[PDB]
Amino acid sequence: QKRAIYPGTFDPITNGHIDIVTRATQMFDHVILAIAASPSKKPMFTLEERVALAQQATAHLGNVEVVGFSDLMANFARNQHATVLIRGLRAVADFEYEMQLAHMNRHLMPELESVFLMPSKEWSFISSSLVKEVARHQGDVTHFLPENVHQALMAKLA
Amino acid sequence: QKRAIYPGTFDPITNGHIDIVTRATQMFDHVILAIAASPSKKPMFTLEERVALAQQATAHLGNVEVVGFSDLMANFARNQHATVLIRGLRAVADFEYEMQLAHMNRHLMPELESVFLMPSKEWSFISSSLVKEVARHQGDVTHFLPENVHQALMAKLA
Amino acid sequence: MQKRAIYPGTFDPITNGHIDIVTRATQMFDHVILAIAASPSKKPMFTLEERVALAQQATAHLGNVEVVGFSDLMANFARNQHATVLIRGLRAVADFEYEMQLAHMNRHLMPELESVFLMPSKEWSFISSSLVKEVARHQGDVTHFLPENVHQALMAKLAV
Amino acid sequence: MQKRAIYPGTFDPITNGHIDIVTRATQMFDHVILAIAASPSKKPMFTLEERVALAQQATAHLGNVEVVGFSDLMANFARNQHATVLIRGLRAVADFEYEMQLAHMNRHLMPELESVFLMPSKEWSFISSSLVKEVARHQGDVTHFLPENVHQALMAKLAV
Amino acid sequence: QKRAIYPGTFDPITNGHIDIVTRATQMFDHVILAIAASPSKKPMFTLEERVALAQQATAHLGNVEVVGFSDLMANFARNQHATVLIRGLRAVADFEYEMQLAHMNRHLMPELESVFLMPSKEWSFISSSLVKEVARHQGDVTHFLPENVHQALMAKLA
Amino acid sequence: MQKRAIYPGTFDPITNGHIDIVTRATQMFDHVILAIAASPSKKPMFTLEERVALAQQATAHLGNVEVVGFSDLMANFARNQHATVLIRGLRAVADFEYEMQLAHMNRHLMPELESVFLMPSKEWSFISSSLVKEVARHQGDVTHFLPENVHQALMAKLAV
Ligand SMILES: COC(=O)N1CCC(Cc2cccc([C@@H](CC#N)Nc3nc4ccc(C)nc4[nH]3)c2)CC1
Ligand SMILES: COC(=O)N1CCC(Cc2cccc([C@@H](CC#N)Nc3nc4ccc(C)nc4[nH]3)c2)CC1
Ligand SMILES: COC(=O)N1CCC(Cc2cccc([C@@H](CC#N)Nc3nc4ccc(C)nc4[nH]3)c2)CC1
Ligand SMILES: COC(=O)N1CCC(Cc2cccc([C@@H](CC#N)Nc3nc4ccc(C)nc4[nH]3)c2)CC1
Ligand SMILES: COC(=O)N1CCC(Cc2cccc([C@@H](CC#N)Nc3nc4ccc(C)nc4[nH]3)c2)CC1
Ligand SMILES: COC(=O)N1CCC(Cc2cccc([C@@H](CC#N)Nc3nc4ccc(C)nc4[nH]3)c2)CC1
Repeated sequence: QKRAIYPGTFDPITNGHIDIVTRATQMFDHVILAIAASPSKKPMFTLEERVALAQQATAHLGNVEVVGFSDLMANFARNQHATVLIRGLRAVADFEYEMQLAHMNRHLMPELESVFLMPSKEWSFISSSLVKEVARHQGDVTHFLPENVHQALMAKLA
Repeated sequence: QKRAIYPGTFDPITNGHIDIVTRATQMFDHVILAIAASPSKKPMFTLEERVALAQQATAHLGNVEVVGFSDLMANFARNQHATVLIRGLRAVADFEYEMQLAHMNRHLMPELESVFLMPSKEWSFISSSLVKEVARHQGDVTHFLPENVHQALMAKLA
Repeated sequence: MQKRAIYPGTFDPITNGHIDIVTRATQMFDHVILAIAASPSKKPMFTLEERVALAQQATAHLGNVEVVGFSDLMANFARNQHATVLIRGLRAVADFEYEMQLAHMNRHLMPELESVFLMPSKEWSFISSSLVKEVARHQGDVTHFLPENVHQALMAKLAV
Repeated sequence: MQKRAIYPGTFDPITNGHIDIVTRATQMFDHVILAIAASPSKKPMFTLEERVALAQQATAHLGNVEVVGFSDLMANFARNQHATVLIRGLRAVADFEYEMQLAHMNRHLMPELESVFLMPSKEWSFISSSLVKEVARHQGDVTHFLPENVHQALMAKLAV
Repeated sequence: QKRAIYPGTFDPITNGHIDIVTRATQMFDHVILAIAASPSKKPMFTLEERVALAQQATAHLGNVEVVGFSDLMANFARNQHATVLIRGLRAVADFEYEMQLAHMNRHLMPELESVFLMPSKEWSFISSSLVKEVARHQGDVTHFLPENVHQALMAKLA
Repeated sequence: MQKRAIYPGTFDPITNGHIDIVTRATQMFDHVILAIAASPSKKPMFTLEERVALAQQATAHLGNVEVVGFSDLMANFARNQHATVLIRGLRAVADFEYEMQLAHMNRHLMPELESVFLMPSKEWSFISSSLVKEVARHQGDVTHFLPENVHQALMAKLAV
């Protein structure tokens, strides 16, 4: 059984994240979608809300498990018996930062392999931050989010 | 009548911004310089101060109108009957972020066309943030700002 | 304002990415010159006559586009055509760096010519005439990336 | 899942950077095809027969690697080999831009082939076969960057 | 006597910073390692703590002087009689920002020359921010910091 | 400290951007070697004898510059010249990526040679000898970017 972990803040999970986790499930037997509590980033949604939204949005994928965590990434990957860490590519700044995290994780857990996937062109210019900024100014973001997430975001801002 | 909108936080408007709006007035019949309230960025100058400084700095250009806004960018462009959105180029991080905003705006208002202009080499390495950081440590920033803006910045920090 | 804009390139061959950029340019300027380089440094796959005829047929539906071959310095041709706007597409970071170096050079050569950068549809962001030609030469499907007339001409060129 | 992955390139010659990437790929996929381009656009320093034999000897210790020459479009070969994973190494920003353009093209050509990007050790992040060959041609020491068999073959090639 | 200044926030000084200051001492007769108070960045360590840690970490290098400052960079360089400003290279975002600072400093002090050095591959993916993020989640950062700094960081988080 | 620095390149021809970098290097190091590559991969527009004479006349006002031709690996020449500092100019992001790959290679070849990167004036940030030559070949004005002697030599070369 090959196990992969797809970590992030997912505040909230977008169609870009759904695209990446879907591609990961086609490659690995079991995928853990791991949501960091991230209190320092002051998230819009609590960890419990982010886990519930991601569980609903990924329910149609049989080999995805959604979990919350506050541990060091490398420790949580070891403790989930995962040997693959999935990241999505986007911008240069993200890529250069992903290279720093991958080299750090290699020092913390040498057998944990960083794997980068490319999202569909459709979602290659979106992020949780951009969707929230548009929604805060009442712009239509229905195209970018799963249905349950779009309702939760509208309710949170209401 | 071809109408263009040049949006930003302009906190405060610099000679780099004057250069871009001047180039835009040579291309389009009417240019709206649109200042976002931007409370989340905690601006140094209030919106009323930023509008007044920009009005004084652009008074010599007959086809510029300075306006403040708190709306979604795409909605404000539609409501001003503009079909061109002017941006200035600077760094890679800015460019990659401009590409995300342009693709989002295309989803919100397909007929709104993002147009990128290049500032003079003279202003290609300045920003409102950099000028404010230098001024906060008493460095001479007279070369980078219109006269009225330089006086207002010195007064604000005094 | 009756603006004349120039959109220069080798267009070897013209792709849907080029059509996207020129269509956007016609929606903001009164007249657009699609300027095709006569003699690029590397021998083109299509001759200037073929490149011009392909671009003309592919832009015929846009009433304010003029397709014209040129052999001078791009800025010398733009000056003689009374163009005041120079159109270039920005696909990614590699485009951004190179285009900024050319724009500072063109501003030195012709200060009255303003460089305007447009963004193509996400559909054409990763394509270039070079990549399309390379894929087609190695027996890959490129139909989606080209106007029909160009697809037909490229198939005929690769058959021989 | 019994995944077949393809790691394509010119491998002219195979370096320790390539060995690093293929070793990581064998640690996550059941079978890895190290696919060597038969006829690149620029004449290679080593013939296809030399490139294949060097890569075979340098990967012989990895039981689930198969070294194979190919002349078709990379995606056409991957489809015929039943590969569902495409392996590429990402060294720096220049790699990132070019690889993203190729990945969108490969997804159009073969949607069932997923591009997976791996990162080499810091030890090999700045090297390429091109830089190694250029340094060695101008009498610089490149022993550290190559498997022993490749070091021997490169010295013999440069001696004549 | 050729004098160089190596400025930064050094919150805390890492092995990457030690590598850069060591390379600078091999090139220039006297190197001032200058620590900015940086209250706007809300540092983990006070300026007095950062100066003491850097003094201990660089004590083995005879031509390094550690000093704290709150002045404009260009003014502090002039006042130290330095004509060389040392920077370490890392990512594109850093490089583009270094180009803006270098062009600004050239306007403030034309004779002050910005010199960029490249750290060892060993430290090319680390930063003070990354080390602190790992340490805050109890990850082992002993490899990345001088001994005295590692003890101080563990004590600060305890 | 009596530092010897090396500033290598093809200098085909030397531009005001090169003069800017070498002038800054003379203001921080006791002796600067302006090292000109004898045999680059692509045939240069100017012969080594022409490149050397142009660089000598253009740097004659700087007393601590020595112009010297070299054909070895740059690091082998730097070692034999007792240089401990290697000077390179950083114009933009494309320069940054390539220069970092060369600096790690040079550190492996000659660990005692420290790579030092300088920034040119904003006036010369977008220029290269390649862009200047291309503009001049296509009848564009490049007088502003070159020392007077180079402007004269380039006009004479393009006239024939
Ligand atoms: C290769 O990918 C990654 O390595 N990471 C980093 C984690 C990140 C998710 C995240 C966000 C905010 C806080 C955390 C907290 C837990 C909480 N709450 N844990 C944590 N922080 C880290 C920072 C750096 C490194 C190397 N390890 C870390 N571990 C995690 C996804 C991408
Ligand atoms: C193509 O250019 C741009 O699209 N934008 C984005 C806006 C930005 C100005 C700005 C700053 C801070 C807040 C706002 C607020 C109003 C206030 N106060 N509106 C707003 N935020 C947005 C974020 C993303 C998008 C797609 N649309 C937005 N609309 C605007 C200039 C560059
Ligand atoms: C803003 O964009 C551009 O400026 N350029 C450059 C031109 C280039 C088209 C092209 C290709 C090959 C040869 C030429 C020849 C004509 C023929 N045959 N003229 C020409 N070469 C140049 C190289 C540099 C510069 C600044 N100006 C040039 N003018 C043109 C599109 C992108
Ligand atoms: C994801 O990576 C890649 O997609 N490619 C491209 C291939 C390349 C290896 C290579 C070199 C030279 C010629 C070929 C020839 C076969 C021979 N001989 N086939 C080939 N050329 C191509 C160019 C572009 C694309 C999308 N597909 C191609 N397929 C292959 C490694 C990196
Ligand atoms: C070429 O390098 C640099 O120029 N700088 C910039 C400084 C920076 C250190 C630093 C951090 C935080 C605050 C300061 C404060 C002092 C305190 N406390 N002074 C200060 N801020 C500045 C921002 C911009 C410029 C051009 N000059 C500045 N001078 C310094 C290292 C890299
Ligand atoms: C830090 O900068 C550089 O390292 N280089 C590389 C050299 C280059 C000048 C040059 C051009 C063409 C041929 C040579 C030939 C001599 C002749 N003729 N020597 C040479 N080639 C090399 C390629 C790579 C490396 C690492 N070392 C080399 N040494 C030199 C300036 C920028």
